[PDB]
Amino acid sequence: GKVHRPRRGSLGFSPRKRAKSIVPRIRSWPKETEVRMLGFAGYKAGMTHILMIDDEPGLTNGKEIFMPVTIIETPPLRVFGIRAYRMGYLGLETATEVIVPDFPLDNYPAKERKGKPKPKMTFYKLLERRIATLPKNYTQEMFEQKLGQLEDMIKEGEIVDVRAIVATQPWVIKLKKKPEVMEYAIGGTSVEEKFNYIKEKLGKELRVGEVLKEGELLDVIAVTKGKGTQGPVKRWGIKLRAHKDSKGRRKVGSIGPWHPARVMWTVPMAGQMGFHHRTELNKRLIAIGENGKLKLDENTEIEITPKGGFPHYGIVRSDFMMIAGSVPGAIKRIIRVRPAIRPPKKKPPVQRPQITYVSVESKQ
Amino acid sequence: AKKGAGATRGVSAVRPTRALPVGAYLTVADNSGAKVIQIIGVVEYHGTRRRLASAGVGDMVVATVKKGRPDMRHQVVRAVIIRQRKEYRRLDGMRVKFEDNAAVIVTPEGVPRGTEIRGPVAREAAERWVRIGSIASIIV
Amino acid sequence: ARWNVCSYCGKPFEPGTGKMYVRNDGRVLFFCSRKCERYYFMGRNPRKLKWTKAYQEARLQRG
RNA sequence: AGUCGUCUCGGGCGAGAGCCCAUAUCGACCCCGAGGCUUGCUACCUCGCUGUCGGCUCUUCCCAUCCUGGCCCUGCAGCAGGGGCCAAGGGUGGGGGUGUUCACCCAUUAAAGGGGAACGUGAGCUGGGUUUAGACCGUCGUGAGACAGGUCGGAUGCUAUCUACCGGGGGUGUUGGCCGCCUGAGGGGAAGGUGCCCCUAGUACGAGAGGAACAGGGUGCCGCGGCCUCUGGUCUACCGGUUGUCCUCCCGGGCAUCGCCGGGCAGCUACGCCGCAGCCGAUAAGGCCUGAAAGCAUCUAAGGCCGAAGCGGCCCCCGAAAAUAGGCGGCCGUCGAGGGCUCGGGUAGAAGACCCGGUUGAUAGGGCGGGGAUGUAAGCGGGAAGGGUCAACCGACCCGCUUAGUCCGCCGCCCCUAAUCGCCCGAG
RNA sequence: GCAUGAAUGGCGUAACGAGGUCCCCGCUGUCCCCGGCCGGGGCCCGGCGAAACCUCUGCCUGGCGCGCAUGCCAGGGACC
RNA sequence: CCGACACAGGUGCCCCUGGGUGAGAAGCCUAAGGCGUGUCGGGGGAAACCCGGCCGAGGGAACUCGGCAAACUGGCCCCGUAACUUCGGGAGAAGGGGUGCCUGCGGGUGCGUAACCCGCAGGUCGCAGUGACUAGGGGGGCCCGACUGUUUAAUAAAAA
RNA sequence: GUCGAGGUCCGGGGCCCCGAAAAUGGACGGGGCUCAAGC
Ligand SMILES: [Zn+2]
Repeated sequence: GKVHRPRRGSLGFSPRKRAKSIVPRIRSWPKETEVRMLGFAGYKAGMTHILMIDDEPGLTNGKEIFMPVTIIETPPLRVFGIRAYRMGYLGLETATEVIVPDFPLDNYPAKERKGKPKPKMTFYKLLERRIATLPKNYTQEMFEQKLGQLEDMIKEGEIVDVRAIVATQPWVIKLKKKPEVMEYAIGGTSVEEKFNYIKEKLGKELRVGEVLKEGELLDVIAVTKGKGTQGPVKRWGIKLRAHKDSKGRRKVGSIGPWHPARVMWTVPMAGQMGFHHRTELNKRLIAIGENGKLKLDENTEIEITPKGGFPHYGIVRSDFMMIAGSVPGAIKRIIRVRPAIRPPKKKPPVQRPQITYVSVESKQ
Repeated sequence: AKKGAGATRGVSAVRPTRALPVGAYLTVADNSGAKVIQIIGVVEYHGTRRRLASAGVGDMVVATVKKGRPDMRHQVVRAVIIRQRKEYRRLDGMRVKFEDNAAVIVTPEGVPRGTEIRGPVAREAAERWVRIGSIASIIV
Repeated sequence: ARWNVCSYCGKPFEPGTGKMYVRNDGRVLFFCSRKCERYYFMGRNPRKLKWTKAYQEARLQRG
């Protein structure tokens, strides 16, 4: 007989092409009864480690253990749109979408330069860097009529879902000015309840503390670090050819048999590696910190920023998340998180674990 | 419960790196009669195509005796690895490494053949094989 | 969560890093970095380097 | 290629062997087949060339199933065995001699299955065997010489025309143009597979020896997708030591693989670390209920309930060229929304493309500060084994000013400098 | 001794050999299992500027066929 | 000059060679002399892959027809050196220790405190002192041919 | 010995069923067809 072995690489992530957009998309949402927005967004900052008393079931329960964590900076999101979905012939179809009128912006870090007063920024100016075509002469009265029409459609019952359109605020943390516009689902079983939940916070700011719970599992969605064009040895993990090969060692030997008289798509080849849309499952949210600081035991507060700052990143100044393990993406990449969609049967308790040490030493 | 005091095997919370492949030479750290052994296999291990079986601290391997007493040479024995040169991480995150690659000859059930163990014995191996830790003089 | 002390430079290093070396006679050494470990094993004198805690003792002995 | 004598695999009958008992198991003598995986037979295609065996690399398929999932009979007490049924999602490994396929052997393992793809794969590799030209031995021949007899040596060419697959771009169409957010028709997945330990339990069973299972916990290995906090490798950025020579000597430099050696942050990596649902629905073998044909009986003829690692869904990746060529909000047209080149840089990169910034300014440089890497600079003062007219002076090296000096493909603050000017397309 | 043998020499042999062959210490990326770095190509821009080769063309599954079809039959799919 | 060429071949390297290190006409640096014409340039974290080179944790031939390739050793001085033997050899067998710089003495030849060479004592620095360069890995059986030498210019260097 | 209408056997004829396992995905020419669009 011959020798058997599993094939090189997985066919479940094909085509291995560049991501359609740098902003991740979410295809599936968890089913929940609590009325809350199902996820959040942030920017990847860096990695560090802690020592914590383990609370998850297993052999090392109750013993102090090492744990790598990733810090994700999450300035509050701006809720500025509401979208309604009806049931079409082949799936959900959006029926209407209402956004709030322009309002003054107060969290913009304006600075006095030589001459001229404060810039006095307003909304629809930062949003213009993403949309570029915003309503003109839009008034609170017209916004109220549109919201009333959407509500009337909900009462009639043509609407089967409602979602919240939010925008990031990188100018708060001084990362950049162009925001990311995303759509988020709201848990619950009542369309009216979801609509009221979105309406009460239209035009407002939402913080990660009001959304997510410490110690719960999450799914992390991002675009992985790009590697450019890579050969089959790195892309699919094939074996190097024999050292006596005079035509090269980092290539596939045979790319197919005589019949079929074509190259099958399953043969490993060089191509784009990295910068792929990926989803990671069951990452625990260790802790949530406010204003770049983490409280430990009601009398100690530490700065999560390591000495000298995060490598290739500034200083954390806003609310942040501590995610156990590693997350896909590069530094400053936009990261989306949602409640875990397939959690294990025996999940860890929904509370912050006992933390005994947090590393804040220089990471460069 | 079963095998209350007669148990021979234990559980360790730390999994040392498998840094000793097939064909490695280990020093026998007890007075069983053998001095140097060579790994020819690892039990409770499944490999893959063209992959050599590897083992680390606290692992039982099949070895052949290369140096020792004439009644022990050219014999196929079972040995538990107690010291390895390659560093491995513990629960607190610190790495630990030893001075040499040392093993203790035991029966297939885990009962040591010798009467005393010479040199330090790794904590992971000591908890994995209770009989070894009983006769070990230094545990680290 | 206890800071260990390097056996070469004499300084404390944070939990979760560093390494521990065990000699065949049971003595235990702690190394904060591969640099300190390599210097200790190659035999560089720690009493001549101003960045080592042993340098203070050496200078006290020399007066 | 045709054929199946032969080969591999089945079936019909039942002489019997099994303490009685043909069918738990083996099944004589005969008889009927399937496959094209052994060999042979024919000489139908190919001699103005279709490059061989074995091995390595890589992809895929069949079931006559080796293990994993579920069952039936037993001459099945348990632990195990023998025979058979459904089932191809996954696995089926490492070594010794030999060119070997095969076969034999070793230590593990759940098992270490048989085959097809031009005896898959030389415009992918290697060239050990075979099958030229050189040579030796044995045998045969008067001889030249020969041997499906051994033996040593004996070359592997390529700028891709079309198509194929992997990734990357410009267009047209989608009944006017543009920006943003979505839907998911269809395609792909193994994204998971499989051991062991504790307990049940020294319990059921069994005279004893021995010795389960449901449920409940823990963990290893193989496979897959990510990351650089820890560890390790590299680090021709950088820092230090040192040899030969040259720039006259000091400092500071060139060359000698980065001259060599030790350390080394960022980056890249693995030997490092993190993540990978068991539930629902219909079924195969099989176990049953009701029930007549056939007043009884009967799992089947009609009907009904359960029942697999197998099928469909939940999950993940691609996805408006999905020709029924989609939905919604907004801006624009019947001068003009929007965009491109140019500008400063990378969360990106072979060209394209993509992403941030562009005075609505901290994008890069520069200045200052933080953090880090080496390891205490030049200069001066002193000491130094000794020499020296035991004077002056020379002297490797050591101590103090000195956590110094040098450097940073990391961070923060400050508009001082450059992100300017300009050009072009564009629906009607 | 299928089928060795004594000048088509027999047996042995120190020294010698880029001859064939087996083993041991040491050594190592041959391998487990591959990962970094440097210089030259590859890639893009400005120039000089060919050749081998070429019936016309050129998507697949099952078939018929001089018995292994891009072009034939029935189906499938495919904008350039 | 010949090879169709402003051809990496051959004819002709045919005759000659300052300084330092060093046994050296070796390697490396450098003076004189010559050249930038072994003649297409520019860009780039601008990839995959190929050719040439450096390094690689733990293991150490488990790779493979076969340790192919690579790696170890390496100069000099002093101890020490086996089987066998044609007594010449094997042999640099094997194996072990040392090696820089500074200070000062002693010795050989020498008229010389000129030049070359050989020792001694002390001090001291580094992971490493033949620090770059130059520069053997070693041992034990068997077959064949005694040896040095010759051969199929263009697939066989051999036991022929 | 009680019910109280056809059962018992054999040899044949027509259609159908079991016997009936293969390798790129696929062959009644295809779609499909059941008092047929089969015999
Ligand atoms: Zn240290």
